[PDB]
Order: sequence, then structure tokens, then C-alpha cells
Amino acid sequence: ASMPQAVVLELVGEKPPLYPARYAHGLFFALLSRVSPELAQKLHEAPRKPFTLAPLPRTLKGTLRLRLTTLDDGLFAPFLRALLEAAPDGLPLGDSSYRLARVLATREGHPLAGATSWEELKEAPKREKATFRFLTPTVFATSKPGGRTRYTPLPDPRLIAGSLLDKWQAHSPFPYNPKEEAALRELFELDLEVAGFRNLRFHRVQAGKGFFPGFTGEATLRLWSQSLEAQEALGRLHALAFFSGVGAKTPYGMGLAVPL
Amino acid sequence: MPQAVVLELVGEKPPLYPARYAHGLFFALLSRVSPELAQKLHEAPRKPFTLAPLPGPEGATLKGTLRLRLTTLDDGLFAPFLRALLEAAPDGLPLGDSSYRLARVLATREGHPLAGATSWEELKEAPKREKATFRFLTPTVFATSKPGGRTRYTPLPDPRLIAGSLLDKWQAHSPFPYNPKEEAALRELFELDLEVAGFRNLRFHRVQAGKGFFPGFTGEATLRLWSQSLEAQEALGRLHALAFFSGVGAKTPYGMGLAVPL
RNA sequence: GCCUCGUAGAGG
RNA sequence: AGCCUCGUAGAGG
Repeated sequence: ASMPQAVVLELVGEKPPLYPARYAHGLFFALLSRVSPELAQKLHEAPRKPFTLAPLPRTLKGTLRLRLTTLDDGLFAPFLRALLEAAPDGLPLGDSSYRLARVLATREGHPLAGATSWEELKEAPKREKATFRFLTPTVFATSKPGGRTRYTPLPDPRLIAGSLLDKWQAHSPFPYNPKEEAALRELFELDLEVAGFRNLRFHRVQAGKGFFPGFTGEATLRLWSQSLEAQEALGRLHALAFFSGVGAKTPYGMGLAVPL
Repeated sequence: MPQAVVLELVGEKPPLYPARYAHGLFFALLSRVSPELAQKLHEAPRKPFTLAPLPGPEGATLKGTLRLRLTTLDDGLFAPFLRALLEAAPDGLPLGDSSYRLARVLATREGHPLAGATSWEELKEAPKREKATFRFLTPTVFATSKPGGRTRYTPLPDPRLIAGSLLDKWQAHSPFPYNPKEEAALRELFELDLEVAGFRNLRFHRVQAGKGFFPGFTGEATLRLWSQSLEAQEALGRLHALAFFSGVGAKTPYGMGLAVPL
């Protein structure tokens, strides 16, 4: 209903989108604004957006699979409307139209789709360790004093957690109070460590108009704090990843993380 | 001269804790010949050497054969060792339950690629770099302990920590240490201008070293300086070069941190 | 993830 | 398009 969700769309068309990540971004806003141009404009401007847009990796040429997550309540409905209204004439990526061959909103329909209530997410079993699968290049913006554009394309436990928290606070109905948030970032930069990782890989990808370095693979974060407040906070964020994504550029295909 | 010698030891059975036993032999031998050295070294918190049992395109090892890579960081350390080693050899070189047999002393880059000798001045005069690639041949880890007696390891190629370590070493052993200001200038630049440019064949490991088990990574990692400061570009050159002799990170005396500049 | 140095990186 | 906006560490197009 007004729950976070993930859906996957097969866009079967004649040729591969020249810039799937980018064109998918356009398709989204074009769609979303057919219905409500205020939502489009206001959303567009937001520094923190409650949605992700990711061409899934690894299909046939001419076909594209888009994962769309949403955190807001008012985002899904207009999209659904535009989609239903849009679908019959095909959805346009760039200068071609693709046929909505499939819509996979069911967990059983695709392992990367489904929904959950904020209450479920929030009542996630507490964790002392959390593994993530980063399916598409994941990068953090680690900028510095001066005009210093800098990137961290590796699974820094602090930054991972940092994003999932920043994201939670921004888009969650049950946000922590400043004290708790402070006592979380603290317990993170104190008791978080890299328990391990599999199939790490470094990439340079066009995330929209530009190219960014990112990593993929799996990483396990461990938390030495027995402090129960921090433990179940990890549980919440670990679940949230499935919908919020991780780090920077989630609207452009990057940061597709998945809780293991 | 910081030298790097590979030692082939032949024995009955592959050693139980090679890195720990090797560590013991180094001092035992160093102590019999130069028993004041052994004491001083063991005291220092940054020892001017590395000891690492080697681990690809050299095919199958024979059961019982072992390779020790010894790198010395000051001109004093290597000379006696050989001498000590040499004398103890005919007897049988013992690490653990069993004695092994010195079969080769490979101290020339032509005998083993990880072997060789370079001059402090040569390192110093290493061409400046905008990018530095390293190949970590053995699990490499950093100690990033936090307040309150918390022990934390970062088994990742943190460009800060990779460079930071190499410097910290350069400062400890080199006859040409940066001054307290030249130094802190680099450290600020290193946090500010150092990025990860790429990496290859990264892999997590959990290994035995010292009195403990530690995590650590292996593979390649290209660093990149986004600054234009020649102070730093050259520093990168010096540090990139010393990696061959100094290692990178914690537990280099116990087999971790075998870094190699490509 | 034991001991030691003290804050963050290290030594056995 | 290591470019633009935000200005301190992380983000948005």
C-alpha cells in the first residue's frame, strides 16, 4: 500500500538502450510527471530521494530488466498509474519504445522484488554480523576540504552503515532521536569491522551522464558492541538495504545492495 | 643496503607454524652471533626487517620444502645473519620439531624475483609517481584500534593506510627522514588527495601470525594522487619503491604484508 | 581477537 | 562529465 517495495520490469524492445541507467531515469520522471508534475519537480530537487533505479546485471540483447524500489507512499501510486496508462504504447528508453513484457512485484516472481511494512523492517531480529551482496557497482562519496572530489569504491563498514542510517533517517517513519543517531554513528566508527568478503570486483560505470568507480561482491560487517541498541539497529539497516540501496548514485543503477 | 634474500629450506615435513618458527630462528641466529642486536631489535616497536614464508607459476612445492623471504631495512642486519645462518647450516636449520636444510641462498634478483638489493639513496631518488600499483602476495592488514582498549583491523587496501604505513616505515629506518613539517604535510595530502584507482584479484584471508589469528587481503591495488604537489608525487615514488623491502602494515615480521611494487 | 604501547597505528 | 549544483562529508542531476 504505502509500504516500501521492489518491482522488476522486463522492457522487451528492438535494440539495447544506449544508456539504460540514464534513460531509465528519464522514463521514470517522464512517467511520474504525466500524473503529478509537482511530485516530479519536488522529488527531483530532493538531496535524498526515496527510490532507486537499477538496470539488473548479467538476459537477451534488446531486452532490459529495471528494478524500481520506493520508500515513499505517494511515489508508487502515480508511477503505477502512469505505467498502466503508459504501457499500451510501450515505454520509451531514449528514442525507442520497449514493451512491458513483465512486471515482477512478487518475491517469488523475482528474488529482488517484494514489499514489507516499516514495522516489519523495524522489528528485524538484532544482528551482531551482517552480510551484503552488492550486485551493481557501489561507491561512497568521501569528499574533502577544498574542491576535493573523492570516491571510496570499497566496502568501508562505517560508510556502508553510514548510508543505510542516513537513508533510514531520511525516509523512515520511526527515525531515531539526535542522541540515538549520535550514539549510533559513534558505536559504528567504534565497534564496526570487516569480517570478510567474497568476489570483490572493481568497476568504472556510466551512472547516468558521468562515470564513477564502484565495487561489487559480498562483504560481512561485524559489530563488537554487545550494546543491544546498536545490535538491532544493524538488523534494521541490513533489511532496509534491500529497498534503500547503499551509498551514492542509486537512482542511476549503482549501489544495488541485497541483505544476506 | 636494504636487501631481500629468499632462502630455500629442505626438510622431512612442512613446518607447523612457519612464520612463527621462522621468526624464532631469525633471532636465535641473530642472537648467537650478535646477542646485543637481538635484544635491541626485540625491544624496538618498528623492526627493520621482514620475514615471510613465500606461497603460483612456480608449480607444485615438494612436501617438506619451504621458502623464507628475508628483507633487511638497515645496513647492519643482513651481514651477520648470513654469517650466522651459514655456520648453523651444516648442523641443520631448525624451525619447530624438525631441522631443515639450507639448499639455496637467493640474494640476487635473477635467482628470485622477490630477491634483490637496493641503496637507500636509490629509493630516495625514485621517480615521482601519480599512480602506484602494489601486489600484495601475503595477507595484508592494518591496525585501526579505537579508544577504550578496542582492537580493530581493516583488511582492506585503504589508500591512506597503505601510504601512511609506508611513510611511517620510511621515517623509522631511512637516513633521509622527512622533517616534522615535510612529514605532516604529506599525511594531510595523503588523506586529502589519495584515491583507490582500481584493484584486482582481491581476496579475504584469515592467517596465523605472532600469537594470534589475523584477517587480511591479497591482490593488486592501484593508488592515485589527485594532487599536483611534487612533494607528494616524489613521496609516492619513494614509498612505492620501499614497499619491496619494508612490507605494508601489521605483522610484517610474522609473514603478513608482503607488498610488491608493479 | 591472548599480552603489551596508548588513540591509532604498532610490536611478541 | 573527475563536469555542474550542495560545502565538509556525504550526497543530488
